[PDB]
Amino acid sequence: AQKSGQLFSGLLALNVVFLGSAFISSMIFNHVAITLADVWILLSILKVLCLCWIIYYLLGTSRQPHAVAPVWIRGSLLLFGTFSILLNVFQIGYSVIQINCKSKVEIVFPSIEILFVATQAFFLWHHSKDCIQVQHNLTRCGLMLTIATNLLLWLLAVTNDSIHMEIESQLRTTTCKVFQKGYILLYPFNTEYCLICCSVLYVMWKNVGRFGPLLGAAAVIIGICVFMMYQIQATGSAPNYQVFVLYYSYYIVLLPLMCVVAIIGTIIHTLEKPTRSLDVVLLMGAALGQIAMSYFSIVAIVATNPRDMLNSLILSYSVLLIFQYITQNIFIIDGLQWKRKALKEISFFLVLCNIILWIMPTFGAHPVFENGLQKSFYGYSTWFAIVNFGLPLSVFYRMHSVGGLLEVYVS
Amino acid sequence: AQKSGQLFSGLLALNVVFLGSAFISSMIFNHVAITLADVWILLSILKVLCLCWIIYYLLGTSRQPHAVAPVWIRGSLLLFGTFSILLNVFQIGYSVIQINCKSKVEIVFPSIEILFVATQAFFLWHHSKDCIQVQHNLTRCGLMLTIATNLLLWLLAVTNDSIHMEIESQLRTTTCKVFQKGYILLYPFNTEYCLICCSVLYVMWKNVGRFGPLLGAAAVIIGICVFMMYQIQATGSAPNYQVFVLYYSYYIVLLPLMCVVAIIGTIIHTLEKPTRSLDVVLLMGAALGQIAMSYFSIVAIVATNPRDMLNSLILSYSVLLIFQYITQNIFIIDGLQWKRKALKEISFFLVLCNIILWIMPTFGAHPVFENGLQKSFYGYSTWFAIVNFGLPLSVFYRMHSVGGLLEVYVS
Ligand SMILES: CC(C)CCC[C@@H](C)[C@H]1CC[C@H]2[C@@H]3CC=C4C[C@@H](OC(=O)CCC(=O)O)CC[C@]4(C)[C@H]3CC[C@]12C
Ligand SMILES: CC(C)CCC[C@@H](C)[C@H]1CC[C@H]2[C@@H]3CC=C4C[C@@H](OC(=O)CCC(=O)O)CC[C@]4(C)[C@H]3CC[C@]12C
Repeated sequence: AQKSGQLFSGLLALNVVFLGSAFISSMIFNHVAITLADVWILLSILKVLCLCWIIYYLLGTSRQPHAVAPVWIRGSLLLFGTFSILLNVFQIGYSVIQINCKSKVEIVFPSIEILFVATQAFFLWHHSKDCIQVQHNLTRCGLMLTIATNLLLWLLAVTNDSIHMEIESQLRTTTCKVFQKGYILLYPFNTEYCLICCSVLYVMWKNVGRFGPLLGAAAVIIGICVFMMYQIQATGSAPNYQVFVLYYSYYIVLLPLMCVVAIIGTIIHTLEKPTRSLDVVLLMGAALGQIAMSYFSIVAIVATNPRDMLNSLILSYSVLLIFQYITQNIFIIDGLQWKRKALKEISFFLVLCNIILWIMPTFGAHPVFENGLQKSFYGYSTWFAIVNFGLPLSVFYRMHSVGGLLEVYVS
Repeated sequence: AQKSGQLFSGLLALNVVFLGSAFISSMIFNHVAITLADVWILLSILKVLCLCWIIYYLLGTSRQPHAVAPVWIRGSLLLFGTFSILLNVFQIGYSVIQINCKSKVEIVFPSIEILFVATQAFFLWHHSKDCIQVQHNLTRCGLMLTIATNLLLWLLAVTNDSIHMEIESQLRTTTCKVFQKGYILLYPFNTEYCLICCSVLYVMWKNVGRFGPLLGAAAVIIGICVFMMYQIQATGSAPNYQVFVLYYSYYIVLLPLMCVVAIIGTIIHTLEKPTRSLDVVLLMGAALGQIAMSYFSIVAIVATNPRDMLNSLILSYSVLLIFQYITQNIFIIDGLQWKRKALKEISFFLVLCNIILWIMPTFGAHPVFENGLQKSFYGYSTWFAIVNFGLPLSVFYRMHSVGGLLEVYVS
């Protein structure tokens, strides 16, 4: 009874997803026929339909009798929502001030985007864990339309190389440099906001809808120092050669300690004798993006010449990142089902390390993008698609693993 | 206890899959660095490792005490195995006879391919439903290595445009034309053999490892006539203009009858009051390839000019194919949980229609490939990847739906 309408809402969602994916892919492949303005028209129609549905929800569905995690997904949702609203404000200011020889087309589509980020954030803040009871089949089609729009927006954010190559054409002055800097710096925030919204809307139509801290704090402070140094050097010019080595050597100092600590915690777990499935599949599927991008990096270094200074640091960094993802995944999946104090230090050290490793890969001009090594191997558009597919998924993995390791810490 | 080693075998499989996918994708993108011979070396090492494991299985694992669907997967497995052995024989004869100015490199890699298709078919014929009990963790790593090799072989078969554009370069004489004709005609057989093997190896490490017929026969005979007419015209020259219209008009006659019959069967189902989950996800995931390819076709026609003779037949054919997939899926998913005789006629008519619609899209020069409409819209390599991703999945859907509708027929 429920699963049948669930299937029908899924058919609506898959038809909208595959139609929009055909439009976006025709924008990638056959660029002369399908224009980005047509994709914006389709996504604007779809966004306005989601606006009418969530407005009808907030005004006339949430008032009849319905049925009678919660701290970090909501906070990251408001954070990434605020920064994506700011990103679209930066895009509007980039549209209106420098290039004044335009029509009124490229201002309306980010304005509906601003409105859509705003009221979806307000709607997902309050109405997340509330099992809808009055209008089942309308709510499932509405939520699946919203998920389809978020997936099409994420796909456009992944494969949209248009402004990112347009900005770097002029780079080959008073406020337009501020606007370009802010747009490039804030571009992963919308791409990860789409994934956060997809996760919480999926939850609310699937289930809903029927000593150690001292070293950890030292790691967080040194990570903040190298991150602010790389970001100050990065948004001032084409940054440097040595700051790459500094960032990657911070990675090669931190990540083997996390591998060794995760392996030790796994041995301690061997020395002692629905929600869990969604947590497992979220951890694995979020790990796959960074594992895939780093395997592309491994092949891209060993096919070219290794044994340069930082070029050996990217290789070792990628291999240690794979190994850290794997051992940390084994540690978390084993952890969800003199010893206890040691394991508490392990878990809180990994929590603080995951927080500083969460804040770092979401700020635009990342050093896995800003080398001429994977670029001019796969190419700009291909490596842009790989990086924007992988790095928001690594941010999602860091968030979800912060939650899992905080559950381990109070276990 | 079991799920942990299951996870570890999955880590081995995902590492091999992502490493080989990085090699194949570097062959697509950075063609100057990674050569197809290196992909053949990697797949040959991987194939030989699977050969040693399955030979050790057949000779020294299947003899200790183990634990104490079956008619069409096995038959299609032997059929596609025989035709892929024949395809690799055709590839060897294409390698050795026409282009004699070669080294001994391109003969060994199809020879290990022939041996690998042969003994995997022999191994999957007898040892499919036998729960292995003696060497658990070795068998899981072996089966996951074999699944990783089959997925990498399927990915190379999907994205391997190399010979298919090489053959059509000379087309711009005694036996090399026979060899090229047979290779192009038999190329989907290996690509669908890989998916059949992936499905049965996935089963044997997942669960194992711990009146109406008269019109249906008329449809089958007329489908055989239009298929043999298109194949005789197709492998004689660049075929015709009118045979496309004949094939697509057979589709536009047959598929609305299947939509109407599936909708009627759904209404009759509304008028009466593990394995199932794998069947559902196999039906949906096999449907997604044809639904995606036809949505690409819909966008490719409506972005260019419709309202030509057969160009309106491809559009209506694609929309009716989407609608037939959707209504037949609704019919099968409802069917798995004066009236009974009518529903029996519905099910057997759809069985015979699915058999003739199973034999048709697996024979090479397909009319969804052989128009200059989606080609020169997406391009040869892109549309080749789309067609070889979609059409073996449609063959898999037709097979799996023949099995499901035969279960419905005796229900
Ligand atoms: C990343 C983008 C570019 C592609 C992702 C596509 C998905 C967004 C679509 C395509 C297939 C769709 C699924 C197709 C089938 C179903 C099964 C359906 O489940 C049932 O069949 C319940 C009925 C029953 O169990 O009998 C639930 C919706 C769902 C997952 C759909 C949800 C949305 C999916 C995953
Ligand atoms: C088509 C190609 C290019 C990409 C396909 C990638 C897959 C071949 C890989 C990537 C993710 C891998 C999966 C990652 C995680 C797991 C979960 C694991 O299941 C468990 O976690 C059991 C333990 C538990 O339940 O607690 C089983 C292996 C599996 C499916 C792996 C099997 C192989 C997968 C699907």
